[PDB]
Amino acid sequence: NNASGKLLALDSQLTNDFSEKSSYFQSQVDKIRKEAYAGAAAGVVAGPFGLIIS
Amino acid sequence: KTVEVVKNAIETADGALDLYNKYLDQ
Amino acid sequence: KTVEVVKNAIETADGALDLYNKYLDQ
Repeated sequence: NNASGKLLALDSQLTNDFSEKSSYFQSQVDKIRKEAYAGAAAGVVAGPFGLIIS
Repeated sequence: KTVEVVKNAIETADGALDLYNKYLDQ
Repeated sequence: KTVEVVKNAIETADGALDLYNKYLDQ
């Protein structure tokens, strides 16, 4: 009966933390988008060539 | 001198990155 | 002087590597 409860207890936590890591992932992807387009933002020290190659 | 102006352009882009980060984080 | 300009070209490529890494990591 002890491990019978331990099973369900771990299961609910698993199901919660799956979606919580999913939320972490979606918060992470757009962060990486912002960081990428921000690293590509300051490439204007060159002319129009440095823009499009960035 | 070409060495020196590329040397100074490095610290130029460094400080521009510093200022751009300090602005964009705000 | 040839010693000196190769000496300065070393630190030139060093700083260019520094700037290129600091840009490419962003």
